[PDB]
Parts: sequence; C-alpha cells; structure tokens
Amino acid sequence: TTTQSYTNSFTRGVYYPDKVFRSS
Amino acid sequence: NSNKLDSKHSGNYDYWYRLFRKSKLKPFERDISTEIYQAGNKPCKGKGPNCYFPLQSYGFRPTYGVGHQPYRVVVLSFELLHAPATVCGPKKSTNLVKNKCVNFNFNGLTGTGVLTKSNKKFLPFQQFGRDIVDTTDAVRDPQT
Amino acid sequence: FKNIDGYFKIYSKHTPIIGRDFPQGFSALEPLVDLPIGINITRFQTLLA
Ligand SMILES: *[C@@H]1O[C@H](CO)[C@@H](O)[C@H](O)[C@H]1NC(C)=O
Ligand SMILES: *[C@@H]1O[C@H](CO)[C@@H](O)[C@H](O)[C@H]1NC(C)=O
Ligand SMILES: *[C@@H]1O[C@H](CO)[C@@H](O)[C@H](O)[C@H]1NC(C)=O
Repeated sequence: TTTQSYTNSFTRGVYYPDKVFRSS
Repeated sequence: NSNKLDSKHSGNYDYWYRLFRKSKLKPFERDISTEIYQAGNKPCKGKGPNCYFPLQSYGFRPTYGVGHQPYRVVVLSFELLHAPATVCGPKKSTNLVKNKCVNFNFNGLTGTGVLTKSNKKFLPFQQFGRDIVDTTDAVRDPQT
Repeated sequence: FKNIDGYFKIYSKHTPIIGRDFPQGFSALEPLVDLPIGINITRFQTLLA
C-alpha cells in the first residue's frame, strides 16, 4: 500500500538546462 | 551479379517467385502464401490444368545469359521527413592547428578565429562554452 | 524527466543526505541521457523490488 502525505519541496530540483559552460 | 553463391554444378532450384496473385501488390507488402490460383469457376485446390501453384522457382545455374544471371538486389528506403534523425552520414574530422586563425566546424558549430589550450573546469556533460553575452567562447574537442 | 519535442531527457544526481529526508541544501542536477523517443507520454508508473 501507500500514503498520500504532502510536503514542501523547499529549494530543490534545479537541473542544468543546457550543456554550455559558464562561470561567475 | 551473384553467379558464385547462387549457382553450382547440377543446378539449384532454391529460390521462389510468384506470378499468379489474386490482385496487384500494394507498395511494401509481403504476400507469403501458398494458395492455388483459380481458373474459371472451380474450387480446385491442387496442381495441374486450371489448378496452378502460386509460386515458381528461380532455378539458377552458373551457365546462363546476362538477363538470366542471379542479380543480388538490395533497395534502401529512407524517411526524409520532419522527425528526429537517427541514422545519417559519416561526418569527417581533421587536424586542429592551434595558435592560428582557422575556420572551425566543431560538431556543427561554425565560426572563425584562433583556438589554443585552456584551463577550464569543464563538467563531463558540458560540451559548449559561452560568456555573459551568449557568445561561443570555449569548445571541447569531440575527438580529444 | 521531460518530453520536449520528444527527445526524452533524464537528469540524475545522488546525495548521501543528512539526518533529514528531504533537505533544503542546494544540489545541482546533471543530464545523463537524451534519446529520440517521440511518443505521446501521458501516464507514469514506478517499479518495485
Ligand atoms: C502545499 O503545502 C503547504 C504545506 O505543506 C501548503 O501551502 C498547503 O497546505 C499545501 N497545499 C495543498 C495540500 O493543496
Ligand atoms: C577515437 O577513435 C579512434 C579510433 O579507434 C581511437 O584511436 C581514439 O582513441 C578515439 N579517441 C577518443 C577520444 O575517443
Ligand atoms: C504523438 O507523438 C507524435 C510524434 O511525432 C506527434 O507527431 C503527435 O502529434 C503526438 N500526439 C499528439 C496528440 O500530439
């Protein structure tokens, strides 16, 4: 079985949108 | 032409082809079936007069004319439509030549200028390089 | 996961975590694969052990 609790994601889940290097 | 692998002494009747079909064949349709063609109005299911087997042989011997030789035919079909590319041609690479103005076509990006060694900390997934103003600055060598 | 113009993309990143379960510390997330699926992905399900 499973539950359906709800939680806050906070600041989470950011991925690199591209493959272009950057700095500063 | 294949007169070596489809031919031998004493003959060979391995291959088959159909001359009697109930209708034409739609493009890219396979009709593998052994159904005796009907002649007249008989429900005959057999061989003989008015009762013909659908498929005949391509009997091949090393001694025929040019029009009877076992040609090996391969047809390549392509889909040149708006869809993601999966199979395509042999893109060609060359040398690098550093510290010299040169036209570069790195993996599809084209530009002009000078390329040399760098001390980036490129992440393994990273492929391109840029700056604040979105200009291609650093390129990782796809073959080095 | 996402299916922008097909081209299924998967981004994975593994953190040993802290005593909590879902942390608040920032963790960048890197691509792993991108292949031309080109199908109408609408439903989603998981597999168990
Ligand atoms: C979303 O999460 C927070 C608290 O967990 C709050 O805004 C609200 O209760 C939640 N919204 C729901 C459960 O629809
Ligand atoms: C590229 O392919 C050639 C051909 O085998 C190989 O010798 C070379 O090590 C390869 N280099 C990279 C970076 O994959
Ligand atoms: C399903 O995917 C194909 C892939 O090209 C696309 O052409 C089609 O429009 C998609 N279906 C819908 C309802 O958009």
